[PDB]
Amino acid sequence: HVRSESSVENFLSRSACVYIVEYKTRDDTPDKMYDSWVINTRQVAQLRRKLEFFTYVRFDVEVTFVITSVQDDSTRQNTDTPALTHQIMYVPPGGPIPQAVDDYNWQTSTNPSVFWTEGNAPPRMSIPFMSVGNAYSNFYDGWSHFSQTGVYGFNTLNNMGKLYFRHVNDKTISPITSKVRIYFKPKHVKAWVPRPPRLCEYTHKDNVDFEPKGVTTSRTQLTISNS
Amino acid sequence: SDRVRSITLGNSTITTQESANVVVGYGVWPDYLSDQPTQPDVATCRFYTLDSVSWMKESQGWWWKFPDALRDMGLFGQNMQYHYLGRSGYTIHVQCNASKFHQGCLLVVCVPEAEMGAANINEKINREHLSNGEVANTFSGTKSSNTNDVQQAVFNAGMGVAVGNLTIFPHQWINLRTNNCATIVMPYINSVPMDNMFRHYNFTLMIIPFAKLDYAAGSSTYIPITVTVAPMCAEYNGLRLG
Amino acid sequence: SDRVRSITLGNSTITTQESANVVVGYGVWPDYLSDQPTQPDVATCRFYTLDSVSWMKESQGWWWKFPDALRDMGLFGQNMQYHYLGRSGYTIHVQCNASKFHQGCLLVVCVPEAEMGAANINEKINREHLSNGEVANTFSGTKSSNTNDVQQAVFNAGMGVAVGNLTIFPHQWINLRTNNCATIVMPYINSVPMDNMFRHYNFTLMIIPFAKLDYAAGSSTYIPITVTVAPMCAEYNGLRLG
Amino acid sequence: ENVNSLEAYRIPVHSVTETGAQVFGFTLQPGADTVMERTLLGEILNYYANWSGSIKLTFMYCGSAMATGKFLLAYSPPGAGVPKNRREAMLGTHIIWDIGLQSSCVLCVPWISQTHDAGFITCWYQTSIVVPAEVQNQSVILCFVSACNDFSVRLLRDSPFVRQT
Amino acid sequence: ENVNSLEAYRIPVHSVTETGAQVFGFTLQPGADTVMERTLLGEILNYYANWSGSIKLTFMYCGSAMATGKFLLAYSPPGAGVPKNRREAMLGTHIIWDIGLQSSCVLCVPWISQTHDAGFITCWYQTSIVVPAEVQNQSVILCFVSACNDFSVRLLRDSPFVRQT
Amino acid sequence: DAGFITCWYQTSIVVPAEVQNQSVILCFVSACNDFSVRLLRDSPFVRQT
Repeated sequence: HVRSESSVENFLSRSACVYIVEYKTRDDTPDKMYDSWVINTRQVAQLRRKLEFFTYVRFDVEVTFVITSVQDDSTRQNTDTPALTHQIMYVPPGGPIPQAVDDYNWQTSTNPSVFWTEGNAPPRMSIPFMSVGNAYSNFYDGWSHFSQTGVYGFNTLNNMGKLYFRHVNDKTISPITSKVRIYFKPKHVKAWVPRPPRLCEYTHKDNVDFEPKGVTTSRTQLTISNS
Repeated sequence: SDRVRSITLGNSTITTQESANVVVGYGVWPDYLSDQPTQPDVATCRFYTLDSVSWMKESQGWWWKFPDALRDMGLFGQNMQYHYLGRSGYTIHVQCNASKFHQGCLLVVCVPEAEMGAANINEKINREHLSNGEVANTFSGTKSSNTNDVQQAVFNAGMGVAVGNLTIFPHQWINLRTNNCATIVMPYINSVPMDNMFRHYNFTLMIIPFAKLDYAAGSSTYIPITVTVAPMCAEYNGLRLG
Repeated sequence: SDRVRSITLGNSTITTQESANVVVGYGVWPDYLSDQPTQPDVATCRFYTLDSVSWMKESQGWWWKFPDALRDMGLFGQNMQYHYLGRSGYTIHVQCNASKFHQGCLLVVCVPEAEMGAANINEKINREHLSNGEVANTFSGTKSSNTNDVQQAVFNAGMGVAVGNLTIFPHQWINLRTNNCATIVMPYINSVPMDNMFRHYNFTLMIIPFAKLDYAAGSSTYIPITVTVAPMCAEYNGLRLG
Repeated sequence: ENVNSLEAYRIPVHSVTETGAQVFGFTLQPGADTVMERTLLGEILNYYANWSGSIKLTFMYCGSAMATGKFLLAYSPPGAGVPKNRREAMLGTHIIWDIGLQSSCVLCVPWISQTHDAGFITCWYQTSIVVPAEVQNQSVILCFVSACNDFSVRLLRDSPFVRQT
Repeated sequence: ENVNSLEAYRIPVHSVTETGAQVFGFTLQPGADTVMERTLLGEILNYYANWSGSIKLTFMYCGSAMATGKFLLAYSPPGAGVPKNRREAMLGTHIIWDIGLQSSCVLCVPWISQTHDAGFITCWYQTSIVVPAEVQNQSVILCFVSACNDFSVRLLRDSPFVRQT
Repeated sequence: DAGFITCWYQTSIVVPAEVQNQSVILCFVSACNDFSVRLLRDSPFVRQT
């Protein structure tokens, strides 16, 4: 008789790896030296269901990045590379977008960045509630702009931003790939108008579409008997 | 019969029994919004009565989208077309008249932000298969497959959930054994305070027979279900300079 | 220039100079009617601006019928079509912008119950020759004779009276030497308190140049007259039961 | 094959030429049993490894207004077996629910837990369903379930129903 | 080809043989539209992804002191289309601005936002511009814009106009 | 033209077994307490022999 762990915040405010970001430090294809992530809550199926218990949600965000590096094999594993610096730039809704590792949009002012050297504690940056409306929508029964044009159930209004990742240093002499892991912990959660859990599996991350599943697991009889 | 009270809104009148179990949506009454508001005080606050529907033994259910079902209903649809932003709360009377020799049951819910699932998975839904205004869209009992259509199946209700778990939303149970009518009052629910009334559907009325209509070999094979909807505390943006 | 005050009704805005000689009709302001009234409080109380007209040297005059001139003007015409009985008072701003090198004069009256005389005596007048809604019906300078048409002549104004004696009605004089605009406020005038708004014309705006437009050999040959009308204290019958 | 339909909720009851037969029955395990597995209460209770509290059942008769009859809603406590008779279920904990004067009986089951065989709920005929002329014989019962206000949980986990692609 | 000059600001208005034509018009988007793109208010508003508030317009007539006439400054609210007539613009929200007694009309447009089609501002002839002898017919209107005191912004970003060498 | 009173079906009339389907509605009319008249005349229904 406690009911302190059935709270909304003791149910949703837990960290979870949501995406893995792979990028290198020396290539020839000029887009494998960086990677990005458009921030949403629809990639981990667990957290997607736990947020689809409710229609409107409203939370802060605390992201912790776990950054690890492993060198690719070559002729020249015998090297002395100094410690690597990574950049994690945040693009708010309405910000410019880089198109290479040497693009000017890595240098712009109103895109907050974090510079981390190898060996330290993992980085961390908080992201506030940055919607125009009062709460995010998990569900949206309508069109975004000019109905019967545009995708059904979009809700332009609830975008949170996106991240970009590159190695700050120059091109090294051996290829070293770095994979980061993103721990997305929502904070100060308030939820409204609850709704039943999903029964069917998921098919895409941008719509509610499904194949019809059953209702439960079927029995053999209707009346029970002894062992 | 049982102390019938006669409600008159505007120039329309409807009859209701004395008991009148009214379900307020989430405990909240529809009120005004406490960059200027302009309200159509009562010229749009009257009962709008839809067509009766056809409940055989094999009827599986119906749904209406608000407020898309009142786009051809006089001054409410006029104020939908002239203004740009909108806000309203609703009152829904659902009568279903039948004799004492009939048996059946109905769930009457109102589902905010009911995003429908398409029949074919990665395709697009037309608007004529989501909403229709007048006479409703009917569920199916099996897995339907039509070109650019909602996945119509009762046991998932077009949303992917169990249909028995729809009692979390504001509901009543019309049991023809005892009850005769259901009455649900619904406030305004959105993340923004006013949204465009043609693009965004606020909620979805749903009527589903759990216990099917079932009767003798000589009675009437067919009972109607009369739906009556009446907006409460509606207002729009209005055009001035100041 | 001269302390311009900027009036904003609804989502419309117009500019007016500080002096603003306003003629109230018969000393009476438009108010509500002190079997139930239903008023469209402000969603129909905004400035509705007609087209500018064409005043050459030889232009003889124009007339508009109320409220038949606002049947295609949004929510006022909507409330004309949905309701059955009607009542309103009006406010009419008539601007006529011109340079100091032009000369002329205008009478701007409002004539209650202006029953028009036909061109051919014992014939019938069509509705398209009495009223038009938008761009006005023009007087003639001579005795006109058309099939099923109003007798168009300035010196009798289509009513059989002397045109110089139309100053008994609420009028102003727009003299381009000094004045620039005229403003008339008109209450509701009928023998019954509410009449049908499609059959009965309440009054008739009339603009007549006594001193004609006259100018140099190099100036603009043509000045416009901008008419702006805005209803005040309108209400209708409304549909409920009670 | 009744699960993929709306017939999965309807419990058939009609006129029986015997009198001590059984209408339905299910093991009383909210979350382990396949009956109230995907029920909303089973869905809140699959996100926890420990839970305790009470449970309400509700049984609604969806037949005509002219029919009448009696049922025997027996509750076998945990440890006790399933009865095979109306008479063996009668000496236990039971309730006689008359159709003709109460269309809904509510049965608040006492203490049930999975880490604080939990019980059975069986339904026996007592009398047949007496029906007048020109009224159909086949009818339906529907169940309802929710918790009481004394319900606690202690340790969150991942749900056994979402499987990763 | 008028952008690379000082003619880019001058709005031509003269004597028209019709009367319901249109003088100018632009979409009401301070920062997205190419009209008030490089305006100082558009430059403060391109450094932010969210902004809301009001907006003032000002229209000044730079003709002679002898000319006179009337305009119709209509405001189409967002969602509503652009009118094609003087009469369709008249039934909306409009203001009649007399040249001969007010050389500047100020039009404080109500609530406009990009994340708190936003509107239109059109200008219609009402009457022609009446001119005496030995006074030139061609004249000019100039616009002005600034915000009101209720203007907020929420999230800084990089400006889309500076491109790195 | 003073108005209309129409009656529409909403649902069918649901009937059990051994109960007849055809039924009847009857109307009634009277005035309220706010009813006035102003000028007496002869009735249009009595015709002299």
